[PDB]
Amino acid sequence: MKKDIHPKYEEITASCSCGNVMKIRSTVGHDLNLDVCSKCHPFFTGKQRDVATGGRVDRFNKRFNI
Amino acid sequence: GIREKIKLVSSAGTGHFYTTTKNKRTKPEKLELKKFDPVVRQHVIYKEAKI
Amino acid sequence: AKLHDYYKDEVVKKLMTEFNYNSVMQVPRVEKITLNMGVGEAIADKKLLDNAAADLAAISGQKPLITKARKSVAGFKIRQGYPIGCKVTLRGERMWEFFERLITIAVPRIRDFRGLSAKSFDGRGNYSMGVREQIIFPEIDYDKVDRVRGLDITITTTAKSDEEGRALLAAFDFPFR
Amino acid sequence: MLQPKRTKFRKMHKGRNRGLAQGTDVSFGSFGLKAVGRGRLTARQIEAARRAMTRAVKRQGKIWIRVFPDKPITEKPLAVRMGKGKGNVEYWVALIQPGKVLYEMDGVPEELAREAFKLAAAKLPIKTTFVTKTVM
Amino acid sequence: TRNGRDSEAKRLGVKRFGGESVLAGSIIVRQRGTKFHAGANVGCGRDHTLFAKADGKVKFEVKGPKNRKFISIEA
Amino acid sequence: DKKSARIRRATRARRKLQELGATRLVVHRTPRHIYAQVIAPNGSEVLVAASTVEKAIAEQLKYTGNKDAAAAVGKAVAERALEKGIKDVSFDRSGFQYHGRVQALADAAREAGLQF
RNA sequence: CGCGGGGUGGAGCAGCCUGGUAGCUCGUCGGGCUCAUAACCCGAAGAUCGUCGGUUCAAAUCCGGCCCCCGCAACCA
RNA sequence: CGCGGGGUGGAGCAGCCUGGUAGCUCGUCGGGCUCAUAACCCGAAGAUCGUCGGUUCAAAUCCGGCCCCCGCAACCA
RNA sequence: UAGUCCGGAUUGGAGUCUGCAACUCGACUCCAUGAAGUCGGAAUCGCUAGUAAUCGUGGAUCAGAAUGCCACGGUGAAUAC
RNA sequence: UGCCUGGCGGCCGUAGCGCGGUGGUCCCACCUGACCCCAUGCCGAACUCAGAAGUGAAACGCCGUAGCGCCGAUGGUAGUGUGGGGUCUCCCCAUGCGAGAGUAGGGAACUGCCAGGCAA
RNA sequence: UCCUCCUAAAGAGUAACGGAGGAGCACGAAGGUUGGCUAAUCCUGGUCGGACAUCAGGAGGUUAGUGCAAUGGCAUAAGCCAGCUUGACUGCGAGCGUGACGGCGCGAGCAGGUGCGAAAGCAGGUCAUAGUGAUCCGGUGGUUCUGAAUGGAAGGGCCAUC
RNA sequence: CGACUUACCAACCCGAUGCAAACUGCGAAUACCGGAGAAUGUUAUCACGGGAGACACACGGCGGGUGCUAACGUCCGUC
Ligand SMILES: [Mg+2]
Ligand SMILES: [Mg+2]
Ligand SMILES: [Mg+2]
Ligand SMILES: [Mg+2]
Ligand SMILES: [Mg+2]
Ligand SMILES: [Mg+2]
Ligand SMILES: [Mg+2]
Ligand SMILES: [Mg+2]
Ligand SMILES: [Mg+2]
Ligand SMILES: [Mg+2]
Ligand SMILES: [Mg+2]
Ligand SMILES: [Mg+2]
Ligand SMILES: [Mg+2]
Ligand SMILES: [Mg+2]
Ligand SMILES: [Mg+2]
Ligand SMILES: [Mg+2]
Ligand SMILES: [Mg+2]
Ligand SMILES: [Mg+2]
Ligand SMILES: [Mg+2]
Ligand SMILES: [Mg+2]
Ligand SMILES: [Mg+2]
Ligand SMILES: [Mg+2]
Ligand SMILES: [Mg+2]
Ligand SMILES: [Mg+2]
Ligand SMILES: [Mg+2]
Ligand SMILES: [Mg+2]
Ligand SMILES: [Mg+2]
Ligand SMILES: [Mg+2]
Ligand SMILES: [Mg+2]
Ligand SMILES: [Mg+2]
Ligand SMILES: [Mg+2]
Ligand SMILES: [Mg+2]
Ligand SMILES: [Mg+2]
Ligand SMILES: [Mg+2]
Ligand SMILES: [Mg+2]
Ligand SMILES: [Mg+2]
Ligand SMILES: [Mg+2]
Ligand SMILES: [Mg+2]
Ligand SMILES: [Mg+2]
Ligand SMILES: [Mg+2]
Ligand SMILES: [Mg+2]
Ligand SMILES: [Mg+2]
Ligand SMILES: [Mg+2]
Ligand SMILES: [Mg+2]
Ligand SMILES: [Mg+2]
Ligand SMILES: [Mg+2]
Ligand SMILES: [Mg+2]
Ligand SMILES: [Mg+2]
Ligand SMILES: [Mg+2]
Ligand SMILES: [Mg+2]
Ligand SMILES: [Mg+2]
Ligand SMILES: [Mg+2]
Ligand SMILES: [Mg+2]
Ligand SMILES: [Mg+2]
Ligand SMILES: [Mg+2]
Ligand SMILES: [Mg+2]
Ligand SMILES: [Mg+2]
Ligand SMILES: [Mg+2]
Ligand SMILES: [Mg+2]
Ligand SMILES: [Mg+2]
Ligand SMILES: [Mg+2]
Ligand SMILES: [Mg+2]
Ligand SMILES: [Mg+2]
Ligand SMILES: [Mg+2]
Ligand SMILES: [Mg+2]
Ligand SMILES: [Mg+2]
Ligand SMILES: [Mg+2]
Ligand SMILES: [Mg+2]
Ligand SMILES: [Mg+2]
Ligand SMILES: [Mg+2]
Ligand SMILES: [Mg+2]
Ligand SMILES: [Mg+2]
Ligand SMILES: [Mg+2]
Ligand SMILES: [Mg+2]
Ligand SMILES: [Mg+2]
Ligand SMILES: [Mg+2]
Ligand SMILES: [Mg+2]
Ligand SMILES: [Mg+2]
Ligand SMILES: [Mg+2]
Ligand SMILES: [Mg+2]
Ligand SMILES: [Mg+2]
Ligand SMILES: [Mg+2]
Ligand SMILES: [Mg+2]
Ligand SMILES: [Mg+2]
Ligand SMILES: [Mg+2]
Ligand SMILES: [Mg+2]
Ligand SMILES: [Mg+2]
Ligand SMILES: [Mg+2]
Ligand SMILES: [Mg+2]
Ligand SMILES: [Mg+2]
Ligand SMILES: [Mg+2]
Ligand SMILES: [Mg+2]
Ligand SMILES: [Mg+2]
Ligand SMILES: [Mg+2]
Ligand SMILES: [Mg+2]
Ligand SMILES: [Mg+2]
Ligand SMILES: [Mg+2]
Ligand SMILES: [Mg+2]
Ligand SMILES: [Mg+2]
Ligand SMILES: [Mg+2]
Ligand SMILES: [Mg+2]
Ligand SMILES: [Mg+2]
Ligand SMILES: [Mg+2]
Ligand SMILES: [Mg+2]
Ligand SMILES: [Mg+2]
Ligand SMILES: [Mg+2]
Ligand SMILES: [Mg+2]
Ligand SMILES: [Mg+2]
Ligand SMILES: [Mg+2]
Ligand SMILES: [Mg+2]
Ligand SMILES: [Mg+2]
Ligand SMILES: [Mg+2]
Ligand SMILES: [Mg+2]
Ligand SMILES: [Mg+2]
Ligand SMILES: [Mg+2]
Ligand SMILES: [Mg+2]
Ligand SMILES: [Mg+2]
Ligand SMILES: [Mg+2]
Ligand SMILES: [Mg+2]
Ligand SMILES: [Mg+2]
Ligand SMILES: [Mg+2]
Ligand SMILES: [Mg+2]
Ligand SMILES: [Mg+2]
Ligand SMILES: [Mg+2]
Ligand SMILES: [Mg+2]
Ligand SMILES: [Mg+2]
Ligand SMILES: [Mg+2]
Ligand SMILES: [Mg+2]
Ligand SMILES: [Mg+2]
Ligand SMILES: [Mg+2]
Ligand SMILES: [Mg+2]
Ligand SMILES: [Mg+2]
Ligand SMILES: [Mg+2]
Ligand SMILES: [Mg+2]
Ligand SMILES: [Mg+2]
Ligand SMILES: [Mg+2]
Ligand SMILES: [Mg+2]
Ligand SMILES: [Mg+2]
Ligand SMILES: [Mg+2]
Ligand SMILES: [Mg+2]
Ligand SMILES: [Mg+2]
Ligand SMILES: [Mg+2]
Ligand SMILES: [Mg+2]
Ligand SMILES: [Mg+2]
Ligand SMILES: [Mg+2]
Ligand SMILES: [Mg+2]
Ligand SMILES: [Mg+2]
Ligand SMILES: [Mg+2]
Ligand SMILES: [Mg+2]
Ligand SMILES: [Mg+2]
Ligand SMILES: [Mg+2]
Ligand SMILES: [Mg+2]
Ligand SMILES: [Mg+2]
Ligand SMILES: [Mg+2]
Ligand SMILES: [Mg+2]
Repeated sequence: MKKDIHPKYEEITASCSCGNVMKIRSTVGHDLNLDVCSKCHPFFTGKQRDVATGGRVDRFNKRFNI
Repeated sequence: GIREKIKLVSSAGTGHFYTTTKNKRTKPEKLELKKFDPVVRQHVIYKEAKI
Repeated sequence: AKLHDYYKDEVVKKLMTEFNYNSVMQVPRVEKITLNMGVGEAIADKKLLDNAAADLAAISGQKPLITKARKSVAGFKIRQGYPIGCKVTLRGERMWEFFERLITIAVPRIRDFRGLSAKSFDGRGNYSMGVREQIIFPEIDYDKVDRVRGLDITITTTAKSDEEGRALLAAFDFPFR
Repeated sequence: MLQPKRTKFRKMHKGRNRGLAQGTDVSFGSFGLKAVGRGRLTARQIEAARRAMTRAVKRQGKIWIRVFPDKPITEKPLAVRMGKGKGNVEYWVALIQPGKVLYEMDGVPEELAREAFKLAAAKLPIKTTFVTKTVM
Repeated sequence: TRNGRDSEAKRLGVKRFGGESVLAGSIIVRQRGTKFHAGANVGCGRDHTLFAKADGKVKFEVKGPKNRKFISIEA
Repeated sequence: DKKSARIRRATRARRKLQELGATRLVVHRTPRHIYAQVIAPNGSEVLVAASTVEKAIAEQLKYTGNKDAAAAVGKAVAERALEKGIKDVSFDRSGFQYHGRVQALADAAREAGLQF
């Protein structure tokens, strides 16, 4: 790479609230803080909970119950 | 029209000169080419000047 | 860095069993990632480009190229050799470093996320993503930017069928629909 | 009335209608009206000869027109002297050498074909003849 | 008439034909673009005018990948 | 394809140099090995030729494909060229940028005695 | 062809020959006015001198160019 | 037939012969004032520019054909 | 001093009482939602003291359904040359 | 002698496309790497340098096939020089030349010097 | 008046109030040279972003581009890109083309002096073809030239130029 | 906002099929430039001098523009 023209591409430590510590290299500064990662994000459960929302007949039965 | 003509005069030597056209509106600064003076018999800084 | 070593050891060996490749070189490998940012609105304000260039320069490691307009057109009011967008064609070592930083931390930070498009292939294994916000990457400070601007990522491979090229990306634990 | 939809040049040289024709064999239809004589057919004549055919054979059958004008003929107005420019394009003509198939017909009887081509042949300046599609 | 204009003619063509003995500097072909190209001992001026660079006989050849006409001279 | 882009990148030198009618020193570079040959002004027949593929030169060197090897070829060619009677030549870089190995070959060819 | 004068808020003008403080009239928005409209009156919003260069404590100001600026008599290839 | 000039919201005119975002005065439409209508005050909509075409990155504006309109010529014997 | 902890519209969901019955077409509640609006063009309305202004409150009709109507009382002005 | 590579030509489609192959000991390629030489209007992609773990995938070379492109007679036709002629806008005749298109067919180039490896 | 195409009958030339278009310039980088590069237009995928701005791959291969008409020409690229620059240089010029003439044009090599390249080399403007006017008269700078008795001068001349 | 039907018009492509002064992936005859060789020709050729006339052409045959493939029309090439 052309030295001088690019910004400073330094190493830094990512540490989310879940506990997954993870060193990476990027133009940020000193340290990092994250919410979610590839692990801990609800996509494997998200698609299970999102798709199984519908159900109109049982909702009627839950009111009447007879 | 528009493009006038100028007299490129030498610096070091006799008052020998060249002549070229020049657009004065687009290029308001002056030329400073390095052309050959045949009286002195050498390449010299030829400055722009008016007729 | 780590994903290149992971690819060399774990992924190739996984892809060898799928399509019974005769050689190790037959496996599709990721050639380059081309981050593109057609700012466009630089016609009105000239600095708005230089704002985008700094944001790409922050997002990627390297500095971007200011791409000129190829032809003049009346639809957008642009002419030959006018700076309309910005780009980065990062590859090699910093590419694998960015590719981890994209899929591992940035892609999860996408707003209203669900599952990335499986259909999105060119018919030659070359994938592309379209990020709406710049804020999804952790490089940008929150009180610095002042525009709903984004980029598009464009993963180039040495595949031949999108069918073949899907498995490569799928082997990195890439989120598909 | 047949005419080229846009051309390169408005006015064309007179030229010389010479040699034999090229569109000689009956290609599309079963029958055909071949030009025996030499000449040049106007855009009006072709339409007039087509109308005479199409009306004879009724709704049935299928007709082709192998010839097309694509040659503008200029004419100088009345009470005008010579020179002062090439004249204005009045009508469009197709140059017809001997042997050229003009019209072709299909899906009709041989008895009723010839009578339909007589009615067209009457409209045209050039002397014509009937020709059948021979297999090779 | 709307038109009625023309330029003066330029006298372009092969001045010295194949086999003809030509002197060093003799113009062989005046033309616009390089229809003919410069071969052995033949030049090509700013006007694309092919001229003899040596005293000899003019030779027309048809060689090359794109099958172009070349003009050579052999003493 | 790369080769074809290198051929057309070279062609202007070759076609200009064959017109003049000069003895050209062609230098084909390769990741492994470097070649060099002095070709007659007609272009067909070769007068002198040497490379790192030749065992005579390969047996001496550490690795066949570097600046120190290119000098060993560049010396070897120019050493033969003077024995044959060649001296005034041209250098056809052959679509390779004049910088590293080819420069080391050229400078060695100059330092050996071959005049260009 | 010239020698001369002339050059500012949007614009017309001065002020420019005796360097230290760019005014002035129409385009400007809010008032007061009146059951109201016109007027009339009051205050606000805009150029550091067309523009670039030397010196000297201070330069629209002294001096040189430009874009250029109009005036002229002379210009009879 | 010949050479000038035209054709732009519903009306009459600018913008058109120097291609980049179409004004003016009326009328129409909405609301005011009035007992009501007019006048008057206050907003608003309304023209892809005769048409078929070319030139251009882009045409009301450039160029060509066709379709109307208006002026001038249409002469000597 | 922000379209704001201003406004509280609008929508989705979950309800509540009445009432044979609440979708056309009720009222209220909870939850999330958070529109226009930053004092209003020409105009123009009411008001001369417990009056204007502002904050509650009641009743009549009424199974349910007021921001209307009819009453009630709090703090409480300016100005009338 | 031969069989395989590379380099540089000659010759420019009978020589080029596609498809089907098969080759890695050298040769070639990608491949490895990025202080150094050098490189990017960003990027060791390119160009460049230092290498030897891998493969023959891609690219390249070689063999096979007419699906195309390409070459192409003989005969005829058109045209046309010269002297005639006619029913003269167009033809015709003697004699000389003689296409283009198509047709039978051909058809996966043929070689030159030079270098290297292997069977000799 | 000048350029391009056809008319123009396969060298050149060739008319008409015959058929169609252009020019009265532009550029200190749009010249030089060295080193690179390859296009149009579609297809599919991709944030805002849509037919089309920017990106990726695939398709086609010069339909592109060439400062301006038209013609001929260009991948060795004359195309588009960068790095230094000033050869858009003075004196010439073997030998040709084209003109009735005036004139116009092409030009290897030599002397002198540069530029670019590592060097072969290339460079006496621009891919070529229009962008232009003779003489007289007068102006401006230069000058081993002339100078009406002699010394100067004016005024002429020669060179550059308006 | 979810989407079906269709008396249908028809590119780029394909396989036929014409046309073209200003179209050409081809291509003659003659003419034309140069070379060599006979034969024949009153040097017929080229140069430089002294003289000039002429620069309104006409028709006919082949190639054309223009006109109506009209004109004893008009305007060019070649005899
Ligand atoms: Mg049509
Ligand atoms: Mg003809
Ligand atoms: Mg034909
Ligand atoms: Mg045919
Ligand atoms: Mg006329
Ligand atoms: Mg011409
Ligand atoms: Mg002519
Ligand atoms: Mg001779
Ligand atoms: Mg030259
Ligand atoms: Mg004068
Ligand atoms: Mg009107
Ligand atoms: Mg406008
Ligand atoms: Mg009005
Ligand atoms: Mg409006
Ligand atoms: Mg409308
Ligand atoms: Mg333009
Ligand atoms: Mg223009
Ligand atoms: Mg417009
Ligand atoms: Mg305008
Ligand atoms: Mg908000
Ligand atoms: Mg608001
Ligand atoms: Mg609410
Ligand atoms: Mg809120
Ligand atoms: Mg507020
Ligand atoms: Mg209020
Ligand atoms: Mg209030
Ligand atoms: Mg009031
Ligand atoms: Mg009131
Ligand atoms: Mg009272
Ligand atoms: Mg309240
Ligand atoms: Mg309350
Ligand atoms: Mg109440
Ligand atoms: Mg009650
Ligand atoms: Mg109430
Ligand atoms: Mg209330
Ligand atoms: Mg291909
Ligand atoms: Mg191939
Ligand atoms: Mg093996
Ligand atoms: Mg590499
Ligand atoms: Mg191995
Ligand atoms: Mg190996
Ligand atoms: Mg392979
Ligand atoms: Mg092969
Ligand atoms: Mg066969
Ligand atoms: Mg052949
Ligand atoms: Mg053929
Ligand atoms: Mg051939
Ligand atoms: Mg033959
Ligand atoms: Mg035979
Ligand atoms: Mg034959
Ligand atoms: Mg004949
Ligand atoms: Mg005859
Ligand atoms: Mg006879
Ligand atoms: Mg033959
Ligand atoms: Mg043949
Ligand atoms: Mg054939
Ligand atoms: Mg055919
Ligand atoms: Mg066949
Ligand atoms: Mg056979
Ligand atoms: Mg067979
Ligand atoms: Mg083949
Ligand atoms: Mg093959
Ligand atoms: Mg073979
Ligand atoms: Mg065979
Ligand atoms: Mg062959
Ligand atoms: Mg072979
Ligand atoms: Mg003339
Ligand atoms: Mg022609
Ligand atoms: Mg001609
Ligand atoms: Mg000719
Ligand atoms: Mg001829
Ligand atoms: Mg002549
Ligand atoms: Mg003549
Ligand atoms: Mg003429
Ligand atoms: Mg003109
Ligand atoms: Mg410079
Ligand atoms: Mg440049
Ligand atoms: Mg240049
Ligand atoms: Mg260099
Ligand atoms: Mg170059
Ligand atoms: Mg083109
Ligand atoms: Mg062209
Ligand atoms: Mg450039
Ligand atoms: Mg540059
Ligand atoms: Mg330097
Ligand atoms: Mg000199
Ligand atoms: Mg000379
Ligand atoms: Mg001599
Ligand atoms: Mg001479
Ligand atoms: Mg002459
Ligand atoms: Mg002369
Ligand atoms: Mg000239
Ligand atoms: Mg010239
Ligand atoms: Mg030279
Ligand atoms: Mg010489
Ligand atoms: Mg020298
Ligand atoms: Mg010196
Ligand atoms: Mg020197
Ligand atoms: Mg020097
Ligand atoms: Mg040097
Ligand atoms: Mg060196
Ligand atoms: Mg040196
Ligand atoms: Mg040199
Ligand atoms: Mg020269
Ligand atoms: Mg040049
Ligand atoms: Mg140029
Ligand atoms: Mg150039
Ligand atoms: Mg010029
Ligand atoms: Mg001119
Ligand atoms: Mg005079
Ligand atoms: Mg005179
Ligand atoms: Mg004087
Ligand atoms: Mg002097
Ligand atoms: Mg003097
Ligand atoms: Mg002298
Ligand atoms: Mg003197
Ligand atoms: Mg004297
Ligand atoms: Mg005296
Ligand atoms: Mg005296
Ligand atoms: Mg005296
Ligand atoms: Mg005297
Ligand atoms: Mg004097
Ligand atoms: Mg004088
Ligand atoms: Mg001189
Ligand atoms: Mg002198
Ligand atoms: Mg077709
Ligand atoms: Mg076909
Ligand atoms: Mg055919
Ligand atoms: Mg033709
Ligand atoms: Mg042509
Ligand atoms: Mg052609
Ligand atoms: Mg042929
Ligand atoms: Mg052929
Ligand atoms: Mg040919
Ligand atoms: Mg022949
Ligand atoms: Mg021939
Ligand atoms: Mg001869
Ligand atoms: Mg002869
Ligand atoms: Mg002879
Ligand atoms: Mg003899
Ligand atoms: Mg004799
Ligand atoms: Mg004799
Ligand atoms: Mg005489
Ligand atoms: Mg005479
Ligand atoms: Mg005459
Ligand atoms: Mg006469
Ligand atoms: Mg006369
Ligand atoms: Mg006459
Ligand atoms: Mg005559
Ligand atoms: Mg005749
Ligand atoms: Mg004839
Ligand atoms: Mg003939
Ligand atoms: Mg006649
Ligand atoms: Mg008679
Ligand atoms: Mg006559």
